[PDB]
Amino acid sequence: KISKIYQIWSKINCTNLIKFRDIFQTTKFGNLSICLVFDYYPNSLSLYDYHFVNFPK
Amino acid sequence: RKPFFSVDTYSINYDILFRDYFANGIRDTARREYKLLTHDEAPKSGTLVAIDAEFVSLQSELCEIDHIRPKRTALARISIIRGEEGELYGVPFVDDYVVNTNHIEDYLTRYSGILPGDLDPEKSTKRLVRRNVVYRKVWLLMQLGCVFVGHGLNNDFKHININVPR
Repeated sequence: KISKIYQIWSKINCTNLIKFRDIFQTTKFGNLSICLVFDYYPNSLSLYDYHFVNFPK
Repeated sequence: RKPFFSVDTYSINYDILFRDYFANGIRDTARREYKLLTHDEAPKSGTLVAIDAEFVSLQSELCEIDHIRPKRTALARISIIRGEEGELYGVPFVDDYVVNTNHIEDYLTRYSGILPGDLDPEKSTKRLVRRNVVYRKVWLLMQLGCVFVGHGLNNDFKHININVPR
């Protein structure tokens, strides 16, 4: 099913859907953790951030 | 152009087999004990003794299979008994727990059932170290022709790092 998810999102291709890069279950935080990666975009906000949560409105 | 030589060509001490030497000194759990060898029961060639070691793992690892180093064990307990028919048939001569310095990850009580008995003031055993004592003991019993019966001994000898022959 991990490979099946790799199929279901490695083929998932759009613009506003930021592209699935890869996933991995590590043991590095102390615990086990299924860490996934995507593409960093600078200065990530919501619209509610862009107006209401964060300055300015 | 010089040749190699063995210690089988030499004359080896054996008396550490015929005595105890342990820096615990508590020596409790005085059961049918790790009874000391004498030279009437001196070891022979072709003879058999039984042996069982209990281990603990001491290593943290990673996922390692996903399409910090992979875990390995160390020794925790050793019980080597006279498998020959006699008055000490099955009576141990080794029941020694490990003088272990650093931290031990797993107690492995589901695999080993240690108390943990590797305490120095709380020995309840001959808490004895391998460094040249009992490793020499097992090595000499390998050397003299004393075969080692028991269960699953192959990977046991691997984790010992002894290479007992066929």
